[PDB]
Order: sequence, then C-alpha cells, then structure tokens
Amino acid sequence: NDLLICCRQLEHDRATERKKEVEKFKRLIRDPETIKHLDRHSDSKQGKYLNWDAVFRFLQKKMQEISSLVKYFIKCANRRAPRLKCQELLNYIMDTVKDGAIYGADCSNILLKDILSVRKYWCEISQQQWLELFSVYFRLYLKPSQDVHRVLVARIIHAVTKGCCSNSKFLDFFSKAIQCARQEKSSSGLNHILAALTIFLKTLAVNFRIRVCELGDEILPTLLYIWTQHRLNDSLKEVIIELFSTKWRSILYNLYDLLVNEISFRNIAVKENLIELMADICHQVFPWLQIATQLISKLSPLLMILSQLLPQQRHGERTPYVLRCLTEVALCQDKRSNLESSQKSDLLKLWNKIWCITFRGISSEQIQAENFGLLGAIIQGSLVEVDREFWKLFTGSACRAVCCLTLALTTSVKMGIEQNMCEVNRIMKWLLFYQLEGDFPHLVLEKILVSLTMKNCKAAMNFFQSVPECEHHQKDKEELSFSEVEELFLQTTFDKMDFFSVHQNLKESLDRCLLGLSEQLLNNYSSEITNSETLVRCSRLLVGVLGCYCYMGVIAEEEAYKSELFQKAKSLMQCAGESITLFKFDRGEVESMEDDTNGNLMEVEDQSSMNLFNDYPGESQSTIGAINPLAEEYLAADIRRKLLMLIDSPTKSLHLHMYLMLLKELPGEEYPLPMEDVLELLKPLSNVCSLYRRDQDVCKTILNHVLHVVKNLGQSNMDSENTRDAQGQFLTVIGAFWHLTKERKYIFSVRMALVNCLKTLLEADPYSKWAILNVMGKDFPVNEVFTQFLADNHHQVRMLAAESIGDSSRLLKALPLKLQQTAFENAYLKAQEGMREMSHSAENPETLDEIYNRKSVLLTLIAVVLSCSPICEKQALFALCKSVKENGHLVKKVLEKVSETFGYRRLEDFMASHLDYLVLEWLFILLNYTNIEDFYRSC
Amino acid sequence: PEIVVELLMTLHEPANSSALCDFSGDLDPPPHFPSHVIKAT
Repeated sequence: NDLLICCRQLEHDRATERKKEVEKFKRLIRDPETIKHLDRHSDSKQGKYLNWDAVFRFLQKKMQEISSLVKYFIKCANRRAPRLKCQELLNYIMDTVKDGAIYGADCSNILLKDILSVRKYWCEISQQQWLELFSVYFRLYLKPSQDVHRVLVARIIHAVTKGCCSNSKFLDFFSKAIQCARQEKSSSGLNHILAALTIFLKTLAVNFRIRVCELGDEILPTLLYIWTQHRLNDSLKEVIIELFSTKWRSILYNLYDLLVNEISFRNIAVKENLIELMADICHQVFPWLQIATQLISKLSPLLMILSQLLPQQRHGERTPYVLRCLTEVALCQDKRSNLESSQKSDLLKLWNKIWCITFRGISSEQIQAENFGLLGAIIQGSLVEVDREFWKLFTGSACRAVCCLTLALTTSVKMGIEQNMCEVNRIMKWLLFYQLEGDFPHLVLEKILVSLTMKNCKAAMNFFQSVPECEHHQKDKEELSFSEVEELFLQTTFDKMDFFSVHQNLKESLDRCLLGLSEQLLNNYSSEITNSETLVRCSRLLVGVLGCYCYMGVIAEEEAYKSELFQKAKSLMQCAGESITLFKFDRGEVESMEDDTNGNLMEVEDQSSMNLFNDYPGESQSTIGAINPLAEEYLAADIRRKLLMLIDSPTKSLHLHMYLMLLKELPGEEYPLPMEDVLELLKPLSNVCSLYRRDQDVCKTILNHVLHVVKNLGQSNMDSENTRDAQGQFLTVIGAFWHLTKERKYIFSVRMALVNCLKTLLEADPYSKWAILNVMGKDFPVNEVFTQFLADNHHQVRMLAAESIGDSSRLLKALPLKLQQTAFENAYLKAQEGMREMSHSAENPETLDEIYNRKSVLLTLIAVVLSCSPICEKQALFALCKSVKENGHLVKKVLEKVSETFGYRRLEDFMASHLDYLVLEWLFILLNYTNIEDFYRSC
Repeated sequence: PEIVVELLMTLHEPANSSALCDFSGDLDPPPHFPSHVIKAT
C-alpha cells in the first residue's frame, strides 16, 4: 500500500496516461499491505490521500477526468477493505461539489450508493454531518432534480441515512409544489416525506397544512402506482393525529372515498387492498352508518364494496339499531345469492357472525328468529369447507339434535373439525363420532373433552393400538428414507403423552421418539445433502415443541427425561455439529439469517437452549449444561451472533460465574459494538434474565457490582450522547435497580438515577409518560419510611419547575406530562397523595393545565373511591393546604377562592374550616364581615 | 362437563409464567395516557 503507491507516483508523475502505473500499483499493493510496508492501515490512508491530490492535479478535461474517476472506482472496488471513514466522507463531499454535470452525476451514482452502503455499515464512527449532505443533495435535486430515476434513489438513501443517524419544512413545501405543478412520479420523495413526518416529535401543528395540500395535489393530478401506499400511510397518520382542519380533513376523506368508488384476479386483489386501506382510514376518522347503508344499497365492484363495508364495521364497532337491522335485512336477502366468489361470501358470513356476537347494542327483540332461520337455511346447504367453518362460528356466536348430528357427520378436518367440536362442547353416537374423528394446548383440551365422559376406555385403547401398528409399519421407511415420518411419530408420541405413569409410555411405542432421535443424530453425523435436509426438518420439528405446558406437559417431560438416553445422544451429536460449524445491527442479523447453515445452527442452538431452560440422561444433563459454559466462552460476526443468541436464553450457582465471565466477554466486543444498535434491547433482556438471582453472599457479588458499574458507566455515556432508542433501556435498568433489593443494592444512588431519568425524559419526551408512571409505581411499592416519598415528590416538583422554566407549545406539552406524572404519583400514594394535591392547589395559578385536567382528575378519583369519600378527602386536603398557606391572610383567601372555583360552591359550606382559621389567626372582624356578606344570620 | 375443562386458568411455571404500536403509544401521550395510568393504578 506504501511501496506500490510510491512506485505508481514515481511512474505517473508525468500524468501521461496513468494506466501502467495504476496497474502496477494495484498488483503490488497486495503483498506490501499484506505482510508489512509501513503500518498498512495508515499506509493505505496516505495512499488514498495522495491519490486524491493526484486526481486533482490530473483534472487541473472532461473525458480524462471521467477516465480517472473510473480508474479510482475500479481501484476502490479492488480495495474493498476500506479505512479512514472521515477521509472517505471528505472525498465523497469533494466529488459531490465537483459534480456534463448530469452525466457526471449519473456516472457517480454508483459511487454514491457505495458510500451510502459504507455509511450504513460503519455509522459507528459518529459522523453527525450526514444531515448537511442530505440537505445539500435535496436542494441540488430540487429545481430540475437533475434526473427522474436516480434523484429519487438518492433522496431515499439520504432519508434512510438521516433516519439511521438521528429545514424539513422547506423540503416538504418544495415537494408539494412540485407535485402540484407536475406529475407525482418517483414516490421515493413521498416515502421520505412520510418518514420525516413520522421521524420524531409529530405534533401536526404546521405539518397538517402541508399534508392537506399534498393530499389535494395528489387527488387532483395523479399518475403513479406506488404512490397509493404513501397516500394511505399519510391518511393513516392524519387519522391517528386527529382521533388519537376538521372540515378540510372530512372533505379530503370524502374526495378519497369518491375516487375509490370511481376506480372500483389481480384487479380483485387490488380492490381488496384499496378497500382495506380506505375503509380502515374512514373508520379511524369517523355518521358513517348512513354512507355505509347508501353504498350497500347502491356486480363485482358492488360485492367488493359490500364485503369491505361489512368487515370494516364489524372490526370497528356495533353501530345503531337502524344500521344493524338494515345489515340484517341485507344479509337475509343475500342469503339466496348465487354463491359466486366463495371468498367474499365467507367474508360476509364471518362479518355477520361477528355482528351477531356483538349484538349487545340494541334492545333484545325477536329479530334473532330471522338470523336463526338464515343459519338453518345455510346449514341445509353447508356441504363446503370454509362455509362449514363459517356456519359453525356463526352458531357458536349465536349460542354464546340436528346441529349435533351435523357436527358428528362432519367429524366422522384438522383445524375446522377441532374448532367445531370445541364450539359444540361449550352416548354411543358421540363415542362413535369421536372414534371416527380420531381414526399447543388444543390437543390437550380435545383429549380432556374426550375423556370427560369417564367411560369407553376400550375405544381409546383400540385407537392407541391401531396407531402403534401403523407406526411400526411406517418405521421401516422412516428409518431408511422417510424424514417427515419421524417428526410425525414424535408429534404422535407427544400427543399421546399429553393425555408412575410409565404404563402408557411403555405400551404405545416406547421406542419411536428414541429411534427417531438416533436416526437424526446418525444423519447429522453423516452430513450429506439429504442428511442436512432431514436435519433441518428435525430441527424445525423440535423447535415447534419448545414450551412447557401444565401437569400433562410436566408428565410428558418426566417421561422424556426417563427415555432421554437417545435425547442426550442427539444433544451431544448436535453440540459436536455446532462446534464443527463454528470451527468451519440489522445488517449483521440479515447476513447471519441469509445463510442456511447458519440458520440451521441457530435452530439447533435454540433447541438446546430450550432443553436447558426446561431442565433448569435427564439428571445427568446438568453436568453437560455446566460444562457447556467452557465451550460458550471458547466460542467473528457469526460467532458473536451465536454467543449473543446463547446469552439471550437453581442455575444461579453456576451462573454467578458463567454470566459473570460472559458479561466481561460481551464488553470487549461492545467496545466497537457500542453504537446504539438494536442489540441494546437483546442486552437488557439478558441482563434481566441474569439478574433473577443476584446480590448473593459470595465472592460473585464483587463481579456483579463490577458489571452494574459498567452498565452505569454505559448509561452515563448514553446520557452524554445517544439517541431516543436508549430511553427504554434506561427506564428498564432504573426499574430493575429499584425493584432489585433494599438500600444494600440501592447504594448506587437510586435517587440520583431517578433524577437523571426524569431529566432525560423531560429533555427528549419520548414515551415520557410511560417512564414517569413506571418510576412512580416503582417508588410507591418500595416506599416504607415516608421520607423517600417526600423526597420523590420534591424531586418531581423541581423537575416540573425546571421544565416550566415557538417553544411555548413544547413547554406547555412538557408541563402536561409532568402534571400527568404528578397525578399518577398521587393516585398511587396515600399521604404523598394529599401532599401533591395541596402542592398543585397552591401552584394552581401557573397550573391552568392542571386546573383543566382537574375534570379527568376528579373522574379518576370517583372511579377509585366514592363521591362522598372523595369530597371529604378534598375538604381535608383543602383544610391542610389552608393551614400550610397560613403557616407560610391574602394567600389563604386566594387559595380558598381557587379551591371553591375548582369545586362547585360559593364562599360557604366551610363553616368548620372558617371557624378553625379564625381561631388560629384572630386568636379579626374582617373575616366575620366577609362571612356575613357571603351569608346572612352569621352573628 | 366440558365447561370445567374450558375454564381459563393461570400460566405455567417460571419457564412459561412470564408470558404501528409505537405510533399509537406515542399518540396516546395526554388524555389517553392519563386514562391508561388511572386504569393501571
């Protein structure tokens, strides 16, 4: 990288063609940068820095510059291992500034995409300057846009980079103006606009007008196919911002509905998607019952509109009896349809069943007779597959003989028949139907319902004997060629065990699962093409059954631990295979999932982790699980992903060393990993799983405290500089530290940690109310000395004062979160409740938002306690607040007037409090005169 | 007889006792958030 670059420079100092010199450099940079030339990384950095100046001198010339750029791109491609991200960004900025220009940009689009990929890969360098480049690119691609295809891709890449890293109003206005002046192609701009709208801090204050203008421009002129998704996303965002101007939004919704009705196989799927979008948006926005009835009364498009109106309303609500009876009459009329397009008919039947289930909207009349008649008429011709399940669901909803005979005849399907039997369950013929049907708790529930008769055990014994004969007959092929037969036999054995108790286990097969596991281990040891296929099939079958059920599942696991000889053999084989395979952010996860071998290894590791969790032979597996920590510690990207997946998955004795070493091992990789990737979420789950049993009376307490200090240092570095994604992890860590133990574990300044969490919440305001409520709930259950509650109340008051002390709307919004947090803390506490109530009543002057939310406050108080008890508590709190104000005349009168305004009363009904205040202050004829003026006969 | 078996019970042992949306959660914060806090309390 150094000697080759020096030779290339000495050869091409004349700048004649720079071809042979570049070829010699590309040929000789291999070994010189491989073994040693001079600090290979810095050598390549200096070589790139010198090549930049060489290209500048060569350009100081259009075709020659293009050839030099192509040669530099080829050299960078041959040098796929890059370094000096800052120098790369500087070179990219220089190329963008240099930009005839249209052809140059079209040629450099490849280098721009390569730089965008390099940024998405190594954004851990803390660039913090991609926003300026994205804005410059959007401004350059704004007037003529320099393109119609590459400009959209560049804008999308810039928006993705900005969203990954961390003004927009001008860009949105320019995009709206362009969409109104010309066509709306290149929907990448609309996607970037939607991403910027849903980026962060969406208040719909000024963006609402821009969104309305864009919607109007897209409704008037439009020529695009993918723009429909962006329009639907914008409509959903507007509906969510409106119902968590109004006339303009209603007009836009009506125009969109009219356009959808005018637009009205692939066309069927397109119409279904457009309906699922538009009807959902209309239900979220909205009155609509009349429009729905008119559209139903007003034939593929009509049937599609009817099916859309039915499922949308059924998922939305249970609207008035008028619309209910209209829909019932419509269904009774359409019951005699031609049954064409059975999918729409089944959807309409499911919607009618859901409406009949949610029929508690009108008075209980005799309208159910028509529904019962329609159900009977449908059951008279229900010889279908999906229609039978729809009729069964409708009958179950109506209930929540002829029907029993029909159910028995249908049972004599896998999921549909099971659902029908479960709905019917909510003699000799029943036993015969059960035997004909028989010839993850759903199987256990069906077995319990079948055995609830407490008789006919001979039929079950004969069925089990017939299944063992078929299993023994199919084992001849399952052991040789058939691979799914082993999984089927394992599932049958699990279902039989789900129904000491070793009698049935030894009776049924006593060998099927063990033989299947042995064959799978032998195939994995052979490791051929079909062998790996069967191994992947067996791994999927094993991952299918990973959980732990009730007592039935416990008995099944006991039988498994008893017959676990072959299970431990297969586990050792899988461990050997995983070791052999190891020996050989979102991008890393995608690269790990794109490999079939890596996916199979991950499935085997997940199965092993599930087995270890179920265990935490059978008893001998504890030693193997304990020895597995050495293999886990001994086990770049794929290895790290496997270690993370293993760490993400009594045992505390060995854990106090295994996880203690794993946490230190994870920090070394976390040195470069420390970029705020999605891995922070997986790390909190592992930390919570490891912290189940911590702070023990052993030497591992020092390692636990060291890990906690490392986590605290990481949280401090995040509070210094991070993103909003770390807020949830910080809140979870704070809650864990609060709920862990007493002051012995809270010696890490839990009060200061909560104060810092509240400060970060008031600063960023991402999901701040949830974090505040979690902190309040954690403080309330641990409060047992009455001093921590007062300290937390004072800290919350100080945080609210700091938040209170353009930006006026944001300040008022932040003050509402603090008021809600104080209200939640009051509803949680008992004495701090009255303390915070008096504090809010005193600060009511600047707390107009609290005076407005007093309605919901009183609603919550009446939901918690009775009305008379809340009134008495409020009177006691008002007396306490008046006493506090008197202790620290005019202020007391102002507080009393504020309390009377918050309530519904004049300056009266408080004779006891008035007499107490008089005996306190006067012991003053002014108070007596005021009382006489407020109410006569006061002497 | 099946009504007793169909009755919903508790979860399993600790191995199983433990067990857009973000846009709705952000839009809830603050009448909906105070209502949710009061319902949880």
